Amino acid sequence: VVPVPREQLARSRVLVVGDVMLDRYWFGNVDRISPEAPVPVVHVQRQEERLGGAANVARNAVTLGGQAGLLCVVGCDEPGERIVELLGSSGVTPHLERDPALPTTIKLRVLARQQQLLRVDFEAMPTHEVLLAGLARFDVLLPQHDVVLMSDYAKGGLTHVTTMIEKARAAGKAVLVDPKGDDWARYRGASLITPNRAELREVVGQWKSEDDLRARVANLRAELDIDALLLTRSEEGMTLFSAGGELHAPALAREVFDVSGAGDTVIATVATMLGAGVPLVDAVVLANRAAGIVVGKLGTATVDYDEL
Amino acid sequence: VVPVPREQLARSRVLVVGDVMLDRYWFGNVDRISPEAPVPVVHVQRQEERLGGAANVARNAVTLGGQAGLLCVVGCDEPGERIVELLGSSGVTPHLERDPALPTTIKLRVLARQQQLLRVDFEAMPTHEVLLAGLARFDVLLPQHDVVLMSDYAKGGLTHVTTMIEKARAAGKAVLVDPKGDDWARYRGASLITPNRAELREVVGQWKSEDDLRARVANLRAELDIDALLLTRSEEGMTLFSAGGELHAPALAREVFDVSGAGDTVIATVATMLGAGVPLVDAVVLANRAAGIVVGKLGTATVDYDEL
Ligand SMILES: COc1cccc(OC)c1-c1cnnc(NCc2nc3cc(OCC(=O)O)ccc3s2)n1
Ligand SMILES: COc1cccc(OC)c1-c1cnnc(NCc2nc3cc(OCC(=O)O)ccc3s2)n1
Ligand SMILES: O=P(O)(O)OC[C@@H](O)[C@H]1O[C@@H](O)[C@@H](O)[C@@H](O)[C@@H]1O
Ligand SMILES: O=P(O)(O)OC[C@@H](O)[C@H]1O[C@@H](O)[C@@H](O)[C@@H](O)[C@@H]1O
Ligand SMILES: [Cl-]
Ligand SMILES: [Cl-]
Ligand SMILES: [K+]
Ligand SMILES: [K+]
Repeated sequence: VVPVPREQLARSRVLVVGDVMLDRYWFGNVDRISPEAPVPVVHVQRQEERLGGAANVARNAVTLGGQAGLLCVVGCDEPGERIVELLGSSGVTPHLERDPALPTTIKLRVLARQQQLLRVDFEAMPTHEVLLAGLARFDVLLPQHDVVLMSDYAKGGLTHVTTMIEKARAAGKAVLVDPKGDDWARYRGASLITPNRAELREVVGQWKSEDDLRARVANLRAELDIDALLLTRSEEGMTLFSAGGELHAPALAREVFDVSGAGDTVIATVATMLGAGVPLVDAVVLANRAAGIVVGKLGTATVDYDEL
Repeated sequence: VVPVPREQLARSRVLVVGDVMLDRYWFGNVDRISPEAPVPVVHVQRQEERLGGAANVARNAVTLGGQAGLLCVVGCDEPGERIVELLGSSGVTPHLERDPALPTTIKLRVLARQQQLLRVDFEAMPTHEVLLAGLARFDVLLPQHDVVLMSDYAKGGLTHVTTMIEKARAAGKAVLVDPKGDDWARYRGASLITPNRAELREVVGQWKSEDDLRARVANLRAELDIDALLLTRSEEGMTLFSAGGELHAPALAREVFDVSGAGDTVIATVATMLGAGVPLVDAVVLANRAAGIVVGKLGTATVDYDEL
């Protein structure tokens, strides 16, 4: 893949819509058992914060050189404020609905001696009113972006994904979907869906060969009006199933240290590349190179254009 | 014990000096295992906050009808701000040194299905400068209180306890010490020390009888210039060892649900009573009645005057 001039990537406009998250990590020591319960006491010494979910997708898009808008819902709380701050220092243009009744989604990991003891989650469902308000922002934002990205984590932020996909594909805007759950009918009309092996199994069942997989993916795309499917297979790399044929990029990384934000980085890379008007085939290749860097990296991460 | 007119309790001035804490409780559900580690994911649904440590001691003093000042150190953070707020709504007169480099001590319990999975602690040592600043406040506050209470949790807030005890006993002010650790020489000159069975063992060793205990306590008080010792014995009640004789109050509560703030409530009750100019013997009795209520109570709690 030849270089795409930074001036060209800079004109790539990606609208990220989905479930925003704040990844928080508490590192501490465990020297004793609680006096109230047969459980450890963690004396926390340091904290670590990363943008998660759609936010990480969006920030991955800007580090490559592209532009990213973020349409999502947050609460009126400190994690929500932290996300705003982190979005600001990461060049992501925010478009945030605020639900005071909603807790900002935050994934808190607790660690000691370099292992997790627990994960603590705060999350809920945005109100009916708030979601319809975001849908209005979508109509306004849609003409201002070359490509739309749907980052789904089943947190409620994509309840109106179907209508959003229709509006965008009518506008000639390419639509990418990072899926969650098995009910995929909601994703119909998408230009590209990006599941991993586990996610695809719940929809179509276990394949018995590459042919069996190739056939199931083919059925899945016709019955769901989806143009292409990018299957991420970890150790087996990733395989694109488009109408113009297939493409397989073997896993370039040998050592894998942490797999958070892997999927985020992949779909973000393709989107930014597609927004820059580059071929889906090259977009898929670069997405896999990016995925191989992000894996050999602790916590949710990002890649620059040169690293590719 | 005959009632002490509320007008008399209202004139009881207690200076609480020590380690302030914020008890925080996260209640949630556990439906799955983390994708990163063989550990639970807690989806937290509700939070609970109580004043802890010296703060709980101080708030126990005001609910009985007495007055309480709180001399302590907090950080410049949200738990520190919460303590200020909770102190305000609980009538405790604050005297707080602020160390921005210090994390406010907060004890965070995580629960699901009504059991603890982990306790997360944030705490550190106040700076040399800050502690000496508090010592100055002590000299100013000392003439304004009838009795001083030292609530020790080995968090650094009582590094200058020895000098404080000297200053107070010179001023004719009664001094009470809720101990922590085994190095008790620092507590010398105190009017009353209030350990439980476990705390006393590390200092003097296991007794073989009441006589063996009576003898060890006697030695401990002469070698340490301490007037009286209040030993809290859980199921065995509590026994006062003063120079004017002994007093034993059997445990009045049969069901024990949570033991947090038990020790806090006991020493706080005695102090407020002593501040109101009531006999140590009656003070000890009422402290045990209060302890029997506070045990049949979830989390750190308080008692009113009538409940006694
Ligand atoms: C997530 O990636 C890995 C995961 C495990 C082992 C691996 O190689 C030994 C990889 C790996 C290493 N180097 N490159 C690649 N690229 C192909 C990809 N496979 C996946 C699989 C993904 O799903 C993660 C999940 O299961 O949630 C997400 C992104 C990619 S990207 N994968
Ligand atoms: C903490 O109190 C109990 C603890 C366990 C069983 C109990 O009775 C069956 C009691 C209990 C019940 N009713 N009254 C009393 N009063 C005597 C006291 N014993 C202790 C013991 C304490 O130490 C707690 C600790 O070990 O940290 C603190 C306060 C008191 S007050 N104690
Ligand atoms: O477990 P659920 O709630 O489905 O997802 C949240 C986490 O598992 C992580 O997901 C990863 O992909 C990342 O996006 C990361 O930011 C996030 O914390
Ligand atoms: O365990 P360490 O750090 O020594 O004490 C903190 C806790 O154990 C609890 O102590 C109890 O008495 C109470 O004062 C309560 O507020 C506090 O959280
Ligand atoms: Cl970040
Ligand atoms: Cl409180
Ligand atoms: K990573
Ligand atoms: K209690």
